[PDB]
This record gives sequence, C-alpha cells and structure tokens, in this order.
Amino acid sequence: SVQIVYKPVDLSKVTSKCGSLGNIHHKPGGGQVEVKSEKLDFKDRVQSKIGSLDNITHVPGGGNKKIETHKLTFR
Amino acid sequence: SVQIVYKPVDLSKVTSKCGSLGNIHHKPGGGQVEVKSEKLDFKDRVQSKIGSLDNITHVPGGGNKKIETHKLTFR
Amino acid sequence: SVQIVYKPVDLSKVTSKCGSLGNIHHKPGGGQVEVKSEKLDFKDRVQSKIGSLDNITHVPGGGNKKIETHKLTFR
Amino acid sequence: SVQIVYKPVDLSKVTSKCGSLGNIHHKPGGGQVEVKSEKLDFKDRVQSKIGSLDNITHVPGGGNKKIETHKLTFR
Amino acid sequence: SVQIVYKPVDLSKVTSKCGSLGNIHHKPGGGQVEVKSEKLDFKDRVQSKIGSLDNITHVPGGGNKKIETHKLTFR
Amino acid sequence: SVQIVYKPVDLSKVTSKCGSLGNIHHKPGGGQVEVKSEKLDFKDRVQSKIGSLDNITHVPGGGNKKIETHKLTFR
Ligand SMILES: Nc1c(F)ccc2cnc(-n3ccc4ccncc43)cc12
Ligand SMILES: Nc1c(F)ccc2cnc(-n3ccc4ccncc43)cc12
Ligand SMILES: Nc1c(F)ccc2cnc(-n3ccc4ccncc43)cc12
Ligand SMILES: Nc1c(F)ccc2cnc(-n3ccc4ccncc43)cc12
Ligand SMILES: Nc1c(F)ccc2cnc(-n3ccc4ccncc43)cc12
Ligand SMILES: Nc1c(F)ccc2cnc(-n3ccc4ccncc43)cc12
Repeated sequence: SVQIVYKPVDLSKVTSKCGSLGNIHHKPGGGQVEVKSEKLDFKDRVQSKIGSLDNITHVPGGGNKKIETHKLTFR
Repeated sequence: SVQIVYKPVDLSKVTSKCGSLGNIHHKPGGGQVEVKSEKLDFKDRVQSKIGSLDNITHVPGGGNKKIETHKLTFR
Repeated sequence: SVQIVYKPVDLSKVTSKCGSLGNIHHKPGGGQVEVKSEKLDFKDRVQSKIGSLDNITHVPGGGNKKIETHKLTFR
Repeated sequence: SVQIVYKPVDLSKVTSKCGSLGNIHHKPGGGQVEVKSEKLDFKDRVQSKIGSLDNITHVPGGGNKKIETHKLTFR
Repeated sequence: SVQIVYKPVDLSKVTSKCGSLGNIHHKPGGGQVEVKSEKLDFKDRVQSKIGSLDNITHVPGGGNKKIETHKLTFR
Repeated sequence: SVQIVYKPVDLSKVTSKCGSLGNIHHKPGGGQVEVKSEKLDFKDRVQSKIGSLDNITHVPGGGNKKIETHKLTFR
C-alpha cells in the first residue's frame, strides 16, 4: 500500500516600504556596435540578443518577487 | 492500492508601499548599430533580438510578481 | 485502485500602494541601425525582432503580476 | 614732394585635377544637446552658434581658394 | 623728397593631382552635450561655438589655398 | 633724399601628386561632455569653442597652402 500526503503550508510575506522614490537620471552618451556572423542555428528554448545598444530605466515602486515550484512525481 | 493527496495551502503576501514615485529622467544620446548575417534558422521556443537600439522607461507603481507552478505526475 | 486528490488552496495577495506616480521624462536622441541578412527560416514558437529603434515608456499604476500553473498528468 | 608707385604683379595659379571623386558616406547616429543661459549681449562683428547638432557633407570638385588683400594707407 | 617703389612679382603655383579620391566613411555613434552659463557678453570680432555635437565630412578634389597680403603704410 | 625699392620676386611651387586616395573610415563611439560657467566676457579678436563633441573627416585631394605677407612701413 502507498499513501503520499503533500500538504505544504505557506504564510510568507515579501514586503517593502519606501517613503519616496525618485530624482533618478539616466543620461547615456551614445556608442557604436558592429557584429559580423554567417550562420545562426537556434533550437529548443533559446533566449538570445545580438548587436544591441539598449538603454533601460526600471524603477518599480515595489519590485518584490516570489517564485515557488511544487513538483510531485510518482512511478 | 495508491492514495496521493495533494493539498498545498498558500496565504502568501507580496506587497509594497511607496509615498511618492517620480522625477525620473531617461535621456539617451543616440548611437549606432550594424549587424551582418547570411542565414538564420530558428526552431522551437526561440526568443531573439538582432540589431537593436531600444530605449525603455518602465516605472510600475507596484511591479510585484508571484510565480507559482504545481506539477503532479503519475506514471 | 488509485485515488488522486488535488486540492491546492490559494489565498495569495499581490498588492501595491503609491501616493502619487509621475514627473517622468523619456527623451531619446535618435540613433542609427543597419541589418543585412540573406535567408531567414523561422519555425514553431519563434519571437523575433530584427533592425529596431524602439522607444517605450511603460508606467502602470499597479503593474502587479500573478502567474499560476496547475498540471496533473496520469499515464 | 612724395611719390608712391604701388604696382604689384601676379600671375599665380591655384589649381587641382581629380580623376574621380566619390563613394562618400556620412552616416551619424543622432545625439543629445542641452544649453542653459540667462542673458546674451552680442555687439559688432560677432559670429555665434549655441546649441547645435549639425551634420555637413561638403564635397566640392575643386574647392581651391585665393585670398588677396591690397592696402595703401597715407597720412 | 621721398620715392617708394613697390613692385612685388608673383608667379607662384599652388597645385595638386589626385588619380581618384573616395571610399570615405564617416559614421559617428551619437553622444551627449550639456552646457550651463548665466551671462554671455561678446564684443568686437568674436567667433564662438557653445554646446555643439557637429559632424563634418569635407572632401574637396583640390582644397589648395593661397593667402596673400600687401600692406604699405606712409605716415 | 629717400629711395625705397621693394621688388620681391617669387617663382615658387607648392605641389602634390597622389595616385589614389581612399578607403578612409572615421567611426567614433559617442561620448559625454558637461561644462558649467557663470560669466563669459569676450572682446577683440577671440576664437572660442565651449562644450563640443565634434567629428571632422577632412580629406582634400591637394590640401596645399601658401601664406604670404608683404609689409612696408615708412615715417
Ligand atoms: N529575457 C530575454 C530574452 F527573452 C531574450 C534576450 C535577453 C537578453 N537579455 C536579457 N537581460 C535581462 C536582464 C539583463 C541584464 C543585462 N543584459 C541583458 C539582460 C533578457 C533577455
Ligand atoms: N521577451 C523577449 C522576447 F520575446 C524576444 C526578445 C527579447 C529580447 N530581450 C528581452 N529582454 C527582457 C529584458 C531585457 C533586458 C535587457 N535586454 C533585453 C531584455 C526580452 C525579449
Ligand atoms: N513579445 C515579443 C515578441 F512577441 C516578439 C519580439 C519581442 C522582442 N522583444 C521583446 N521584449 C520584451 C521586453 C523587452 C526588453 C528589451 N528588449 C526587448 C524586449 C518582446 C518581444
Ligand atoms: N560662419 C559662421 C557664422 F557666421 C556663425 C557661426 C558659425 C559657426 N561655425 C562655423 N564653422 C565654420 C567651420 C566650422 C567647423 C566646425 N565648427 C564650426 C564651424 C561658422 C560660423
Ligand atoms: N569659422 C567659425 C566661426 F565663425 C564661428 C565658430 C567656429 C567654431 N569652430 C570653427 N572651426 C573651424 C575648424 C574647426 C575644427 C574644430 N573645431 C572647430 C572648428 C570655426 C568657426
Ligand atoms: N577657427 C575656429 C574658430 F573660429 C573658433 C573656434 C575654433 C575651435 N577650434 C578650431 N580648431 C581648428 C583646428 C582644430 C583642431 C582641434 N581642435 C580644434 C581646432 C578652430 C576654431
């Protein structure tokens, strides 16, 4: 006989407080990018960037993350 | 005989407070990008960027994330 | 005999408060992009960008995310 | 009695030969300029440029110059 | 009694030959410029540039110069 | 008695020959400039540049110069 009981209990807090958030300046001075390739072959589950001059300002008021995997395998 | 009981309990909080959010300046000075290729072959589940000059200002008032995966496999 | 009971309980909060959100300036100074290719072959589930000069201002008042996957497989 | 005999002689050549002139690429990636002032006071014979993002391609087939000043002053 | 005789003789050559002129690439990656002032006072014979991001391609087939002054002063 | 005889003689050559001129690449990677001032006072015969991010490609097929001052003063 097999009995499997899977009862995780989660009471977690992920939390932040900020009084104020601001006066943020992102002022990048350009630039130059060159890429040479011949053949690209991309297959299962690829994340790729080639030849980029990207500027990102990311200012979340919270920006909190919780990541949670439950896996049960029986054979 | 097999009994499998799967009862995860989740009371999670992902939370934030901000009193004010602002005064954000994103002012990029241009730039230059060149890419050369001959052949691109992309198959299953490819995320790709080639030859980009992208500017992003992302300012969510919260921007909080919960990611929660439940997998039960019986063979 | 097999009994499988799958009863996840979820009371999750994903939440945010912002008193004010604003005074955001996105002012990009142009730029230049060149891409050369000969052949593009894209098959299942491809997300692709080629030769881009994109400006994005994304300011959600919340922008909170919950992603929740339940998979039960019986073979 | 005073005699002034001002007789300059000039058989100068300013000259060029070019067999072919070309394949010229001027390809600038943008940029960003900011100038702050409160007061400008410009008087006689002022040449001024303030806050400029200027692109010039100048390709004369000759572009040769002769500058020649003659000045006789008597008091 | 005074005699002034002023007879410069000029047979000068300023000269060039080029068989071909070309394949010139001017390709600048942007940039960022900021200038702060309060008061500018410019008087006689001022040549001025303030806050500039200038790109120049100058390709004269000759571009030869002769500059020449002939001053006679009698008091 | 005064006799002043001014007879300069000039037979000179300034000269160049080039078989071919080319394959020139000027490719600058941007950059950043900040200047702070309060008062500028400019008077007779001033040549000035303040806060610049300038790119110059200068390719004369000749580019030869002759500068020539003749001056005579009498009292
Ligand atoms: N999620 C993505 C794709 F689907 C494809 C290409 C990517 C390239 N880059 C990032 N990336 C994230 C954070 C970071 C920081 C610095 N550089 C790069 C970064 C994420 C990608
Ligand atoms: N979600 C996406 C696609 F479907 C295809 C291409 C992508 C390229 N890039 C990102 N990416 C995310 C964050 C980050 C940060 C820096 N660079 C790159 C980034 C995401 C992509
Ligand atoms: N969802 C998409 C498509 F269906 C196809 C192409 C894409 C390229 N890019 C992004 N992307 C997202 C975030 C980010 C950040 C930076 N660069 C790139 C990004 C998303 C894409
Ligand atoms: N002739 C002019 C005016 F009447 C007033 C302003 C000027 C500003 N600049 C130039 N100038 C010439 C060549 C060069 C090269 C680089 N930067 C600047 C230049 C000339 C002007
Ligand atoms: N002729 C002019 C004006 F009437 C007023 C401003 C000027 C600023 N600059 C130049 N200039 C010439 C050659 C060079 C090279 C580099 N930087 C600057 C230059 C010339 C000017
Ligand atoms: N002719 C000019 C003006 F009337 C006013 C400003 C100037 C600033 N700069 C130059 N200049 C020439 C050659 C060089 C090389 C490097 N830097 C600077 C240069 C020339 C000017």
